[PDB]
Amino acid sequence: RDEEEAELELLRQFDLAWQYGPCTGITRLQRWCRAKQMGLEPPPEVWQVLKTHPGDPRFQCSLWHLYPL
Amino acid sequence: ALMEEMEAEHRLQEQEEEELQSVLEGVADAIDPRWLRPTPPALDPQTEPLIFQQLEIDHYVGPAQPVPGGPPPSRGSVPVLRAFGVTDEGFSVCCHIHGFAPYFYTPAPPGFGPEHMGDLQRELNLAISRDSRGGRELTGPAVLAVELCSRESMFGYHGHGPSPFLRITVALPRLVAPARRLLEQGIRVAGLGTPSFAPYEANVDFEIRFMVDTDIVGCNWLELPAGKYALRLKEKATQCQLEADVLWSDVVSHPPEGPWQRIAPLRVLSFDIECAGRKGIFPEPERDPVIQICSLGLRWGEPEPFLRLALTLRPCAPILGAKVQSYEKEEDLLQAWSTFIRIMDPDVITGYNIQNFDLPYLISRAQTLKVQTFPFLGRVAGLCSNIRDSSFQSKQTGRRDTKVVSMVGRVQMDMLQVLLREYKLRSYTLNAVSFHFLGEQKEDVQHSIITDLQNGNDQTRRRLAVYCLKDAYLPLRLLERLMVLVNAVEMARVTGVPLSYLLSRGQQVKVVSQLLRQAMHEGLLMPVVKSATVIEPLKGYYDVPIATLDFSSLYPSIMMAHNLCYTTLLRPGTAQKLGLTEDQFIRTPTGDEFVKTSVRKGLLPQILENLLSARKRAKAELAKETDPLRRQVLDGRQLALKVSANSVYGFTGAQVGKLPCLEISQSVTGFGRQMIEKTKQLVESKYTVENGYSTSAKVVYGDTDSVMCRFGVSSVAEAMALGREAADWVSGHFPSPIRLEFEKVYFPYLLISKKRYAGLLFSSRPDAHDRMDCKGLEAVRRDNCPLVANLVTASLRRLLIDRDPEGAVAHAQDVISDLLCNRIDISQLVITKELTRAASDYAGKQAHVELAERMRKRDPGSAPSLGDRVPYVIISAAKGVAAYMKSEDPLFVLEHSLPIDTQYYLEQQLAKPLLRIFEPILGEGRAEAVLLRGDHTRCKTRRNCCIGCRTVLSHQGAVCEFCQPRESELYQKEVSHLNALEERFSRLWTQCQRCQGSLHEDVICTSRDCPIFYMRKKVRKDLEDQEQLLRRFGPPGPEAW
Amino acid sequence: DQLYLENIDEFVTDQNKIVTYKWLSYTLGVHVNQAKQMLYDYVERKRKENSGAQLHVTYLVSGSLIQNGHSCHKVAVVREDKLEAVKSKLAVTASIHVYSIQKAMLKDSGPLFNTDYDILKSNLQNCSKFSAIQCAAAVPRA
Amino acid sequence: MFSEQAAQRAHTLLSPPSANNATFARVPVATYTNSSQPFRLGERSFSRQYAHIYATRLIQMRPFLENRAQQHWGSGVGVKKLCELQPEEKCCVVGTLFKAMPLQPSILREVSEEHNLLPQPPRSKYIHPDDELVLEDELQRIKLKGTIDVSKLVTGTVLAVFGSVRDDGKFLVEDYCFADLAPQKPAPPLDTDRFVLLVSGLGLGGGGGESLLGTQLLVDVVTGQLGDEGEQCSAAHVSRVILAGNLLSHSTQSAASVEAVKMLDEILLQLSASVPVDVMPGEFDPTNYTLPQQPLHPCMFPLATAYSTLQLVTNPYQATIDGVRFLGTSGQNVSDIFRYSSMEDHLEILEWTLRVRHISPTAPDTLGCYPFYKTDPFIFPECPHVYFCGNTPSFGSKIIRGPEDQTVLLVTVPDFSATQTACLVNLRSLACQPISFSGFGA
Ligand code: SF4
Ligand SMILES: [Zn+2]
Repeated sequence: RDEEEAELELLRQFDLAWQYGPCTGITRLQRWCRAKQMGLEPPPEVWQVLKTHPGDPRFQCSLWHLYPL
Repeated sequence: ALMEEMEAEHRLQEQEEEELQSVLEGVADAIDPRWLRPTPPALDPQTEPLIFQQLEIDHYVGPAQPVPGGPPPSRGSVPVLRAFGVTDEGFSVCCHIHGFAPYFYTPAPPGFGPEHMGDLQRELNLAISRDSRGGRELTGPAVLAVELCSRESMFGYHGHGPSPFLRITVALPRLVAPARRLLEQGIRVAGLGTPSFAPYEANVDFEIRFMVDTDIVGCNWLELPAGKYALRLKEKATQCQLEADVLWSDVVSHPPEGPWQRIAPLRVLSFDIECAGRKGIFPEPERDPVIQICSLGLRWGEPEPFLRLALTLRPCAPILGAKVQSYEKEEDLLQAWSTFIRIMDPDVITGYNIQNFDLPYLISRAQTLKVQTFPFLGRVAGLCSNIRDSSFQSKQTGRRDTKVVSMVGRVQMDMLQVLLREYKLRSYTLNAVSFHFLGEQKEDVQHSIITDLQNGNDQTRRRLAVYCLKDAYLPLRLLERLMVLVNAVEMARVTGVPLSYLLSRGQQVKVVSQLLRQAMHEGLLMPVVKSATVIEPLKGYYDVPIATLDFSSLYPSIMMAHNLCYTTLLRPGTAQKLGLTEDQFIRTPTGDEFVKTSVRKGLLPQILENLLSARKRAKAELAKETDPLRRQVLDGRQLALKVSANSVYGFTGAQVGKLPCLEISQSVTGFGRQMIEKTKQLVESKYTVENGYSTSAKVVYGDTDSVMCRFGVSSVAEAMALGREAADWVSGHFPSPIRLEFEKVYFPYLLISKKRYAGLLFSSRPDAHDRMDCKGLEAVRRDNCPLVANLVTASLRRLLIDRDPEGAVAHAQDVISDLLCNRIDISQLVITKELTRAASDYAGKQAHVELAERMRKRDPGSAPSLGDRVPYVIISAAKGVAAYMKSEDPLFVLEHSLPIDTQYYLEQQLAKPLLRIFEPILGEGRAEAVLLRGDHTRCKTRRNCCIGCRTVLSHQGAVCEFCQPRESELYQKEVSHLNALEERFSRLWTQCQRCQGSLHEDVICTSRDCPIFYMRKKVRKDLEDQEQLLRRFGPPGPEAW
Repeated sequence: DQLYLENIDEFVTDQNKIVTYKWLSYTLGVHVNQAKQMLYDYVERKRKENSGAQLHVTYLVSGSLIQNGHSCHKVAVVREDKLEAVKSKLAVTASIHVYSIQKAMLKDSGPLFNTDYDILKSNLQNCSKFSAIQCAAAVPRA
Repeated sequence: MFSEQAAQRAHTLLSPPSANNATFARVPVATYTNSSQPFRLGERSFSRQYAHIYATRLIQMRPFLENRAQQHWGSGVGVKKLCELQPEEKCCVVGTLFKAMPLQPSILREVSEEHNLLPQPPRSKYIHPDDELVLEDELQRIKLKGTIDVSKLVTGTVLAVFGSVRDDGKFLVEDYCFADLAPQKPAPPLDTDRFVLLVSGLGLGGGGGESLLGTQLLVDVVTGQLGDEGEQCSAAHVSRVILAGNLLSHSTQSAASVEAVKMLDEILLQLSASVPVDVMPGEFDPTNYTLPQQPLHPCMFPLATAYSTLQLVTNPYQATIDGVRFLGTSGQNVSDIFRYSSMEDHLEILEWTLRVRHISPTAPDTLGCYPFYKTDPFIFPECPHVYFCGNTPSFGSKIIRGPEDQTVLLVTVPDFSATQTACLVNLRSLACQPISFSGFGA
């Protein structure tokens, strides 16, 4: 549970980072790829975590996914 | 029966407040230079006086002090008065006044002589000592003095002149209540037997008694003369900069008339908090911490706040235009805020709903975290703030159960209480109030989103701080816009009560104070006692101008006219015995006899005459002043004068009160009926075609202070001329100040029923209108959907401005047809209800309770807690299901596309108002058939299927072979619809960004009362569905080359 | 070559049709320039021998002109009385030829458009078969 | 020019019939390449907010404007973000502009309890003397004041302002600069004259007799039906035809479009048999109301689509013809800017949009746009040789040069339904010549 909790916290911090742009309506992998395309050099740990937990909506979905914005 | 229980509850509250109010055992105990109050100069109390404006006055019990040239340096339990206020330069001033004790009066029993007086005193001194009742708390003597004076009762007309009375002065305030009661039981006095004494003015507060005796009105200027006081240099019991001790016979009061009408530079602090509670649970003080506290301080008079501050937990990003501090641990945050409140030392504290949710939560959290020094907020050192519970209930403003926080030395003005007690609105939430008063709809944020932002990075916390600062600043904008403080100061200056009493006690205290002030001149006591023919209208649509005649304060003018007052009343069967002549008194229709001014002038006529003179002077001086501040002050003054003059009768006529009398109310109502009848007959008599006039005028509407007449002319100028001439002619026969004046003219007049009329307003220009006036709000209840109000407003505008009843009928038909075809948006049909009472508090099950329970069973996170407002709409369900079971959350309906019960809306929201409006126009009964009984009132009307033939398709094309040649025609029918959605989409989301106040940042507004919130989601879903539908046709072309 | 002359004579006199150039080109199935030359020959030869001939021949004038400081190009249809002024106004004259012949004088240009549009709609499959510009890239696809 | 080349051949139609007749051939297009890929979208999704299309835009302009600063105020000024500023310190700040106006329409007012509120009919420019300008980067907002023109600029502009923060919180501005033109690759030269015809706003379905006669004359001239031998020879060099938006009439949008579409199909059948035709959808054409408007569906054109010369393209028609790059729109951005700015001349507006390096700067604040998240395709990657926009009341043409030796031609094509004028663009000397048709009436 500790590893999963730490990984969830890391992904949430990545979602709440302000220097990559908004984080509503796009999956985290798309946001990370867009950040890399512009040369901002997003962290590789987030990409590895996303790639090691495929299909689970707790990871791919953005932070404000559940709420009806 | 609410009035009697309210009086009992207020009496119990006063009795509780009196007990243990003696703060003698209650005492148990990195700075910016901008905060400090200006430094006091070198002051010598032997040459210069002290001048300051006092805000609040209260009393505490303690040992006596050596005031120079005054009381001896004793330690007896004598009352001490305190006055907190502001000097000219801004120094807070706290003043101590000594040597004042409460007193009351009793009538002289037969055969009483001076020699018994002292003996009586002894017996009374024996009473409280012998009587264990009173808490068994006594030190020395119980009665300080017994004196004999000459007074006459104000109730009735005896005509025997002044009579002896006994004035009894006791040491302590709280001892007034017990001894008075004993005086009703009779006291054994040797020689005199066991006589009884009727109480007189035994239920008057000590502060009010001092204000009446020394002639000091609330929020007025005081001067302590040089050499008459003493200045404390050590052991200041309070936190103020100047403490002065002065006897009560030297404090000079300056009435606020002329150069002494200015307002000192008060300090107003608006404060707010933000907390991070658990998911789906209303915040609680035990476990949920407080993260942000925002404050704005403003010197009164300046147009901008002079201090912004935002204290947040954890490090925060800097803000331009304010100051941000970061505290690691919450205890330091709370203690720092307490130190800030002590050092800044504001004199008015405000916010929004701070009396019920902010201060109790902060104090409970401080107690839980074991921060001992937070509660010390009052100006008195060592006074722990105490939370109490109380309630205020009325059949019009509802029931409120609120906590009250005691802060001695500061005045709290919670805007929610002021709005509740001075306005009537559909919704009292902050967002709705802001939208209604300033036109700006503010952003709403869920608590889970705030909790998520708390764990974010520095910029997110900065955004939260900015939101909290804006929310705390809005009440200051409301206070400046409505000028609440100026009106409050004007009321406190006119009615002679301190500023705080305007928000804790009823209407009777003001009239009691004014009556005592007026009666003290003539030496008249106040004994304590225990508790129409409206003109028939003609509903319809008058397409000719209608003239309006108004009575200027009919009831007070009638009271002034015929000498109606407490002292002018005659006991039945007394005039013959007293030898009065038949031309001295008048006989009211209800059978009461009142003497004219030739014998005695009553208190009420003099008070009302003084009020009218003051209003006339204020109106005269308004036209010449150019300074906006003095214009606001004079406007407040005239408004307060008018309100007090109106409320005099409201006091007098109350069945339950401190001095009820139904004879005056009956006489006033009879005179009103008689005068209205006389006006109607005279108006009918004058304007006749016999006297050469074109048309016969007649009165069509009449009630109290409103007569609406028809003169048969079609030109507005002639209507106004005839109205003014009629006003003068009628006022030339009504004796005494009672007058009737022209008010306005409505050309298109729609008279629904009594107290229900509408028209177009013509006030100044006979050719150009001003607005659309309409009484009888009708669509005012919060449970009525906005659709009803919109339809009523549209119908009224079409009937009045467009003057096309057919157009209004067509619009109503179109609206009904759209409603019956599921075309009207859901946002218009939302009904919101508050969980005011607990689920077990309802006699029967209701819709919102079941909806809240089901939402909680679905997901606790989004489930509203008790006390919040839940929205719902009536969904279509099977017959036999309970009525409360048809409610559902609008978002759930939007997600599942559930059917809406249209019949309930049709026959329970639009039938009654439309029928009431259109009965005078199209006639009773026929209008029902025209509106909701007819063809328009009915308007009768997974695999891929062809849109044309509606058949199952073997393939996945748009149409089958049978509908092939028409395929093109279908395409133009589809894309043209999609376009009509896309534009709307582009006009919705961008709008929210303007509402948010930023472009690049995300949108987190989830307000449930903004129709855009529902509309944007519906538009998004419709766009997705339409794109999926249009993909069935062939693709427009390649996209990979 | 009096056959088409008599055909046009019967078209104008008896049937009272509005004879443009496209209409005659489609009816007789000839090249457009040859149709214009036929119309010009008929117009010129009619007046020598006939003292009446209430024609309302309308010409087409095109060329260059100066408008708002620009070397604009003008193409217009004008009647037989305004020809001299339009010739004078245009600096350079490029094309001048007979455009329309009809016996009934026309207040406006509506009938010409209606006639040309009707005959165009009647023969869609061969819209540009008789034009003076023929392209090889535009081959219909079945 | 057109007249000079037309007058070479002698007049032959004012003579008796002749045995022979001239017959020319259409000039084949040597090269062509459609490059509207960024403006052509496949599966469309609308589950995002507009904020994305702003943020990326800023991050796509910051590396440009900074360079421009070095060419105006020297290298002694360093770009400082808003949160790093200090009072009374001269600095340069790069960001977007927001123009607060009182007359900007709001859905909330039109939908709230006010409803009518004395409804305001649509009108001209919504500019007001009380408009304010707020500079904004990703983090903070700040009001502007100083030597800046409030009315001229519009929302969505990205600029670098030099100035300082005053004690009241506002920003005093001394000078502002724009991103200017993009790098350009010079086009290869030609050998013989070629022409491209630009038409816009046919307005079918209006019923106007003069407009219909003008359309008929244009169709006959382009296809070589009408004109003497010299005119036909000179018009045989027109290698393309572009019809840019507003094809139908105002009242054909709800309908009665079933007749206007048939008329348009017949006209396109007439044109496609003699010259390639490129159709760009407009505001009143049957398509969606985003700014990138997908091509008209071929099912609506049963007859014209039978050929292969006809082509339907996206709204911004970025193409390459004979090594010369063309970029055009339908005129919505120009109209929106003209309605939200104090400028009058449409050609000036077009040049201004060229000098901000953005096709539609007001989008998406007042003009509907698809909510992109990956990239914003409106920014020019390479400066086009020819820039044109249709549906303007006055025909215009102008040649401009950038600071780095550019050469751009701006053409404002007149609304053909009103003025009955089209444009000929040369491809050798890059000259623009108007050509108008008219019919008599009395
Ligand atoms: S985002 Fe829209 S719905 Fe939400 S508060 Fe702002 S204006 Fe109202
Ligand atoms: Zn079918």
